[PDB]
Amino acid sequence: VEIPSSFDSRKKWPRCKSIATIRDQSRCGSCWAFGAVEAMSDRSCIQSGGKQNVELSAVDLLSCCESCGLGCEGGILGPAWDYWVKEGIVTGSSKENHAGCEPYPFPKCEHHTKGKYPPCGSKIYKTPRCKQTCQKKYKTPYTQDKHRGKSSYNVKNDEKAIQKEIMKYGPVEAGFTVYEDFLNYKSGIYKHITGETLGGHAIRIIGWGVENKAPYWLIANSWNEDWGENGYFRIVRGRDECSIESEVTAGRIN
Ligand SMILES: *[C@H](CS(=O)(=O)c1ccccc1)[C@H](CCc1ccccc1)NC(=O)[C@H](Cc1ccccc1)NC(=O)N1CCN(C)CC1
Repeated sequence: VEIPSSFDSRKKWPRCKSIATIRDQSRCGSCWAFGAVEAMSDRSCIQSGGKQNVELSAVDLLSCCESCGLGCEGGILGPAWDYWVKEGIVTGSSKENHAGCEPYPFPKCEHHTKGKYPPCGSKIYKTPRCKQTCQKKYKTPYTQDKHRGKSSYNVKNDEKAIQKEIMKYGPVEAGFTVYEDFLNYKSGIYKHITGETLGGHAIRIIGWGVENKAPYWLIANSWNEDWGENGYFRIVRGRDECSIESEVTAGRIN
């Protein structure tokens, strides 16, 4: 009937391989776009009963959405999802996977931690141009590869509402405020104690649990599988921690 004390989208739809996928946005501020295309890829898979097994292109949205902000310099969550509805997004994997219509052009790197990939550093790339043509060897026309949703919406700033929204329809995108101490997160349930504000980050909430009495959101970051708890992090649920319950945005394919 109700909300379980714990839930994990990977556990309900494990056929949907995108749910368990951790991406890397590279030396680019495209978080806004990733949490969008990630939740959408999850939700297309979930909502069509499995028939929509696709990986949507972060670069299609990052570069072609004209009302979504500043590209590699930062974006708006609501319009991103609106772009998905009116205009749609083509397929595109990552750089080192080379798949789909418009795959990501930037290589994987380490975000505030030592790993396998070369360190990201602090340079930011210019927002790619809007292509409108697929990569040479993917033959489906750009305009035909567009996958659209039927609706976009903000979810209410409401713990229980966010929970039902995830369970019934899939992961949601959400923004939160980054304070300096987040850049030192390694594991555990994150809460802002110390540090100045640096900006906002958009991520994908996949579930929630409770670790000995302590409630949390399970969140997929997009700084590759090396950062945090194998890509994922956890943050205090229930108290609008860093406004994590304020900027929740999603939509549906039908
Ligand atoms: C992503 C956050 S990030 O992954 O932590 C990141 C990546 C790279 C560098 C720094 C941080 C982007 C970062 C934006 C940015 C780029 C370059 C220098 C500094 C910052 N953040 C966003 O895209 C956020 C998304 C967001 C919106 C609302 C609430 C919470 C998160 N949006 C954003 O920064 N802007 C500013 C530009 N604009 C027109 C509105 C959206």
